[PDB]
Amino acid sequence: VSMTKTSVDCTMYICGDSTECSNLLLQYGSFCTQLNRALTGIAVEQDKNTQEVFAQVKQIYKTPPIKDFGGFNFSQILPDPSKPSKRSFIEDLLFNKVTKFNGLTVLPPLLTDEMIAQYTSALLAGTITSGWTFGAGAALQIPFAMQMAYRFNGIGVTQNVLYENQKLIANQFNSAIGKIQDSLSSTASALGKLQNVVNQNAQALNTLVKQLSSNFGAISSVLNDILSRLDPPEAEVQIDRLITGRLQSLQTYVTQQLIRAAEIRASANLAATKMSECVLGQSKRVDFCGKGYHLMSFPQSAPHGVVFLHVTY
Amino acid sequence: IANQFNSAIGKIQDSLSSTASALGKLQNVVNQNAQALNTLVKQLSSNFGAISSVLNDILSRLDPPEAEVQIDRLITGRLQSLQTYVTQQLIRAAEIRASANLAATKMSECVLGQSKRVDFCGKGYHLMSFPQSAPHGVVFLHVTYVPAQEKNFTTAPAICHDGKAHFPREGVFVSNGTHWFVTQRNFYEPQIITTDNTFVSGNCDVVIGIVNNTVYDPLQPELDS
Amino acid sequence: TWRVYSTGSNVFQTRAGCLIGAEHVNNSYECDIPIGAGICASYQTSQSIIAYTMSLGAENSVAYSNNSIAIPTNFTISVTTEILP
Repeated sequence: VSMTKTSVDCTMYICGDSTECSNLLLQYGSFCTQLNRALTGIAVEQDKNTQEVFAQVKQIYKTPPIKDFGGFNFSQILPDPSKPSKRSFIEDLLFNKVTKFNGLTVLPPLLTDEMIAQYTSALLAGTITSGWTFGAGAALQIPFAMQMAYRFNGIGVTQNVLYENQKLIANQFNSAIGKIQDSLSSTASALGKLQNVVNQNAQALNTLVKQLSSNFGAISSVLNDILSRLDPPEAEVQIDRLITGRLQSLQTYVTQQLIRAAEIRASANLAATKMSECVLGQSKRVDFCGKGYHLMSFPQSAPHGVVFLHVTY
Repeated sequence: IANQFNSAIGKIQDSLSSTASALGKLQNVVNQNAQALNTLVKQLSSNFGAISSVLNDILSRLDPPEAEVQIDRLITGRLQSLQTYVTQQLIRAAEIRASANLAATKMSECVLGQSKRVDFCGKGYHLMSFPQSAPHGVVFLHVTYVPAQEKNFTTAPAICHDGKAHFPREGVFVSNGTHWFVTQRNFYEPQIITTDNTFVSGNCDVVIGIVNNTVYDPLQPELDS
Repeated sequence: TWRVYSTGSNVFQTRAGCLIGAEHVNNSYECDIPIGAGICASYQTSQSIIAYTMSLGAENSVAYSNNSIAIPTNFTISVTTEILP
């Protein structure tokens, strides 16, 4: 869904605490007005991707204290009230697999991970207690045994198959939910899409620091080494080779991050469509909410992304 | 219905005349293209390490063996300004391409037909849509269907009459406390449970939560011929 | 240059930094100016700048039974807008 918000400074990165370097940077125009306007609009857009996906409904629904859903066990996706962090058993496994002074700052996100988990728990209590009615008006109380009688009719199956085989469907649902808990506790390569976002944002910042030790055709890389050796009619030439060599290193980082922000924007618009068509209703599109005949879906939280659990036929 | 539709169009005229920030998505495109052209002009007054920013000044004060150095600092500084302006405009042209393909999809599904996708052509059950013109954009008017008033009832999955289970064809079973009726899911219309609104299949042994009632047969006044 | 805010009785240590110039309240409203880490800011009530935690919406738990249903009885016709460049 989202990326890591960051912001770079032009004064401390180009000029390492030098007032003689800042006088030559003013002759280059307004290069750093554009570099700070570009990274600001990215960090605003990363807070907008979490609003169109998670904040689909604004009324917080709650689970009733007694569990009677016709034999279905939702104890793996409902949040645990005993833990201080309101997460489920699957959300605790997803948060354990995904793992300076030169003007580099990391701004914190607006929506906290605790507040994201309240958006996911409010939608899990809507598709169970109401189904599809809380996304197109007011919430209407429908029992869970009567919800699948309508969802089976959408794929061309009569209501005699569900009601005469209520024990067979409920046993196959609980065995398929618990199979993901045994799968996510063993293999860690299932979250490779969320790990590539962190690794690409880490190599883009490690390259920006290692380019400060380059000479770019000058005598040395330290700005204090040139001012304490050279006369200012000659020290201006060696400094000007370092300003141009470090300005092109900053323009590559902003340009490469503006294409990654457009790639993560298309993945947030796709995830916002699946939160409304697969979760808030039943979709007739093939290979959109899973392979086969789609019945219902359950959203889950994840670091810098979402995790869907489609139920098919 | 016709009185509720004519009052909804009149609320848009009062909302567009009073609120000045109703078209913030269209004014952001004009303001972003205005700041990009103003930055390209103001960077012509920079020196980039030369004597002066005016090309007519360095060409008149120095020799062509001497003025070749000062012109080179002005060409390289101004060539990176055009390379930056084209690169940022080529990314904004890709964002406006995805918004144009989204408006072409809603022109065919929401306007030219009726879409059953949830929260695509508006909030609620979509009925129709009307397009409107706008500077550098489109404005849609989605007419939807939202239920307002609710009422609690008592439901049941099926009924057993004489050893056979009766399932409904359309709708669900309701009860006002004493009798049982058949109504739809989106509107309340009580009907009599006859053999034309039921579906006999199996017995009433395996259905969990079944109740007992009677199913009226319309062949009983037929025998009085 | 300016150091006129360090008088005191106005600091509020958050996760992004301490907000000097706004007092802390215990209420929770729908905020308009985002600050960071759930904290927001607004100019409401002799007016000042308040700081609070962002609320996620109203609380509404629905009833649920094994033999209860809710059938609508009326309807409203609504017309919305949508702007796409």
